[PDB]
Amino acid sequence: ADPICNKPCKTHDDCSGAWFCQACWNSARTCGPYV
Amino acid sequence: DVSTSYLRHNEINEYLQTLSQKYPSLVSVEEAGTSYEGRSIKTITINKKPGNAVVFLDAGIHAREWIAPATALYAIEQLVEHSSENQEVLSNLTWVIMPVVNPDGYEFSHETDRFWRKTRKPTGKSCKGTDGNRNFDYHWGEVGASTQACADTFRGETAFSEPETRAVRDAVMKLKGSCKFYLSLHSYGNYILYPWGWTSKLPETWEAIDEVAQAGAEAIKQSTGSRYTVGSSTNVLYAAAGGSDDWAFAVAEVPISITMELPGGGNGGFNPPPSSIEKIVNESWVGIKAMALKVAQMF
Ligand SMILES: [Zn+2]
Repeated sequence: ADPICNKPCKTHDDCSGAWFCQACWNSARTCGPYV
Repeated sequence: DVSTSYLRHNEINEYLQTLSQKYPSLVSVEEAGTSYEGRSIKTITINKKPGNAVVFLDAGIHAREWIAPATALYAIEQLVEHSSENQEVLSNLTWVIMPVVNPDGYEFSHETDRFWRKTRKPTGKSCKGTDGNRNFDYHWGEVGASTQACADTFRGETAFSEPETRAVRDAVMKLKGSCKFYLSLHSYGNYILYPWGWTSKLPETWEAIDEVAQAGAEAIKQSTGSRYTVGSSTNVLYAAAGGSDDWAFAVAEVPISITMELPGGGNGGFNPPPSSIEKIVNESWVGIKAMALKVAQMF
């Protein structure tokens, strides 16, 4: 239900407006939830 | 037995008390604190021997990460109900395991909101909950922690504002000097992480913690083949200042402090189906036992 999930990212700002996958995982380089 | 379904917090406590009744010479079940809503936060001490190195394991600081308490319960079951198969980690090692750190959120996740993360203590109107893994008093409130009460990573009103994190603090502090391995179970991501969470710079003794983390990842790779990425939490996952592993390493002076991200499943990552519990906890315990064995072999 969150289109920003698994979106490629370099910083957390690339995951803005996600509400679930707000975190940019460093190793995965994709937007994911806080774990 | 404990890997067939996701246990509620009350069921988790009755299981611990049953083990206390059944194995009194091996285990001791003690209350480390009381949650905000009044739930008993319990620990089980396994193989208490004077002069032993102590491994402190907690899980479920974040509500939706159901596989972390499940793995902790599976570790308890293997060590207590199958102690004859785990003598290598039951000779000079004493285990203190806290299967659920945040029972209020965990019960809330079961009943109301499956993907709740924080605690349930009100934050001063309009929003409830504090990120427990941003509530520890070492570089508290810094990068990776939010000052907004409604954020997933809310640092809290003050450091150690949550009784749940104070229970972890007091239990680890009571083991200061004897506690050589702090392990915090999380989900998900297949990671074995260590300080620091407030900077990308590595600690002076990062190699020692890295070697322990490598042993866990290597054992899982040999057993099931699954990959675990090893490194500092900031460099591998993200900045998470105020975490429990940083506090235990620096304030409690636990030499080996590790945060473990267990395998994900389901449509949300945090929610593997109950049928997948047994495989995940079995694989996770292989890594966890290997790290503990590596810790025991240091002496
Ligand atoms: Zn977590």
